[PDB]
Amino acid sequence: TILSDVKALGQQIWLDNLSRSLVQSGELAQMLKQGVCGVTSNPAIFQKAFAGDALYADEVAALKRQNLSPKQRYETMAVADVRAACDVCLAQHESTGGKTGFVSLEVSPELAKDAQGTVEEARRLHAAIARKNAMIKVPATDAGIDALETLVSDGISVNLTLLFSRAQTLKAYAAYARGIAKRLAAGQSVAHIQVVASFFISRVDSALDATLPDRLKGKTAIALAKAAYQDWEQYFTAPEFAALEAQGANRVQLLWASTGVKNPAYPDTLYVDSLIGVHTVNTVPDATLKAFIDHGTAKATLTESADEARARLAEIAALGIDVETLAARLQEDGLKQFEEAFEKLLAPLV
Amino acid sequence: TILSDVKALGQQIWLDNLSRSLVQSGELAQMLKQGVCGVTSNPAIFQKAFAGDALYADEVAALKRQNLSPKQRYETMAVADVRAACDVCLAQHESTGGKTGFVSLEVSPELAKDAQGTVEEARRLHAAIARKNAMIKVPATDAGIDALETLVSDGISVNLTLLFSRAQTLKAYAAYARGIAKRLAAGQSVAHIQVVASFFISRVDSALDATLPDRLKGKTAIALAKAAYQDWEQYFTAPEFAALEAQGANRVQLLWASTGVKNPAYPDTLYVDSLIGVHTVNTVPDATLKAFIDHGTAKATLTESADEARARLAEIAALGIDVETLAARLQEDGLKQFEEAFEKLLAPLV
Ligand code: NA
Repeated sequence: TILSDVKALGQQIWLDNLSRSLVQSGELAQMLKQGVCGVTSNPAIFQKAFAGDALYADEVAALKRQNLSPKQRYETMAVADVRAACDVCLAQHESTGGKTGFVSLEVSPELAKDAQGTVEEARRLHAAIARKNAMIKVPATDAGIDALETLVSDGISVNLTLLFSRAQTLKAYAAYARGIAKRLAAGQSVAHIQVVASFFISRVDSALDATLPDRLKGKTAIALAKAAYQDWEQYFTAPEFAALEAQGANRVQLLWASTGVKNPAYPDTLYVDSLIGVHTVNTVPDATLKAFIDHGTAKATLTESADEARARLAEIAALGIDVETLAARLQEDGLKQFEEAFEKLLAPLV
Repeated sequence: TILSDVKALGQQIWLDNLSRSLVQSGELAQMLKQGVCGVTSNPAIFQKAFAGDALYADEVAALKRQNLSPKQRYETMAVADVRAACDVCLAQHESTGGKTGFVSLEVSPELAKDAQGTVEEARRLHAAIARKNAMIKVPATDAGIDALETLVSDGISVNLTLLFSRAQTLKAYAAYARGIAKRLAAGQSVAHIQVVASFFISRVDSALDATLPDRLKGKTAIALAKAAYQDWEQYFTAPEFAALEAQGANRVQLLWASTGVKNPAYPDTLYVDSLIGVHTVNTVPDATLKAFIDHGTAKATLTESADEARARLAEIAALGIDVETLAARLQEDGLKQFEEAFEKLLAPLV
């Protein structure tokens, strides 16, 4: 029931995992009935699935007999899994006018600084999946925000990932709005275009907690998220976006990612309990989902005590910690980590 | 393009007329391609259509051979017209995710002080029309506001008419919110429930201008509308509504009606030019639509000089003119005019 209580506060909970058995077994479908509202993947999720899930072995053996690149073998397998998960989520998606029930597939991390290559791959994967409720996942580098505007103008739903920066998030909103405005100028639909901005949580605390004083440990990532949500409210309520929304456009939604707790000193539901607010998403790994169902709390926390969050961020700046510099480092490290997972994903498909 | 320019400022323009020939000739469909976004009717509009449009005679003759009351004969014909206009407007409605392309049919004016009778008739007409983009039009008397809550809780979109009063409009918002809260408590959908608040313009100036000083002639109706829009922003951004919006509820939206200019000294586009703002509708008679397309101005005027609207209303009150008393009188006169029109419509259907 708690997932329903969180929907009543305006937040969707998505599952931050995907595998062939999760879908085929009916587990994912049961999750949609319990209140899960979507699925996210990334190269690490697929690396783990392909290595651990017995249902891939027959396809791998068959694909190794064809003149296909390792990447092509991976894509064949992953596109099938995403199409199958989309089909499980389609009734939910259609029941809300296309607002929920999405599955995300990320483009190759090799493309992260290549806008045109990102666009081409995203268009190809979008056409290969051929489902209305698939999102293409793109890292929010500067090239990614370039590609976002193009993809939105092409009518493709996007999950912008590896956001750690309030400034880079806001730049993504502007690129979104440019794409929507283009579509309205060309007489094209916008009501079915959905974008989420995946803003990473635990990695900020993992980076800073050792250096912070006791009173600030475990607070920065949440405070940064609360400030990002304030930025979101300001941007999307202002007159230019209000006019687009009145015509049928949807706002980008913040999506809290990296919400599994890594520090055992903190409650395992800390990063779900603390970030609940209106027109947001939280994507959770399976163990965190279980923990939240078991002993999480559904309260409107994201907009609570926002002044105290801003005070903490000022205190962090005064300690000489520049969260925008930190964000650039975390994004570059996350891209390296996804590229390493993608290479590890491809090696057994040779 | 002007209608398109107004859309870009967040306002839809509807046609304040309906007739069988308007639909069957293809005129309505061609208006939609110009940028018209919906249709409103009322008993006076229907009385004029039935008296003037040659396309009704054959259905009148056939229905006179059936065992039906005059009112049932009228309803059969009006429901057919509304269904046909809803079908013309449906692609537009769907294109925006359900935010545009509405057609309104008003209940009998004899029911205006009878909440339960209004509910029963609105339910019956809603079921007979059987279109997702139909609105049932109900006068905003106290009984109509009672009925509004019930109809909203029944999932029925409502155009609440004959509003001349800021206080009565706020009462309507509160009734809407109670109905939405009922839906959400029952697990029912809210995203499809659309309500507009038809706030009359020209009749206020027609009532007051002869006795106002030169400096206030032709200013009251616009000032009321601007202040009403400020009230709307306050009500729908307050925490109580925000908690319903979080779960998919639409705001009510203001709809400017009686926007044809009746005084020849004023510009014929005065009440369209002056009232353009985000997340509103303006329903215009055909001659005013033509004038607006030809020589209107698309500028965000509704939220311009809001403090001057506040000053003008204070000056009007201090002349001893009570605009709330005026509104009640205008509502009662408007009901009487509609009753006379409806009685005249039914007499030839015996
Ligand atoms: Na205001």
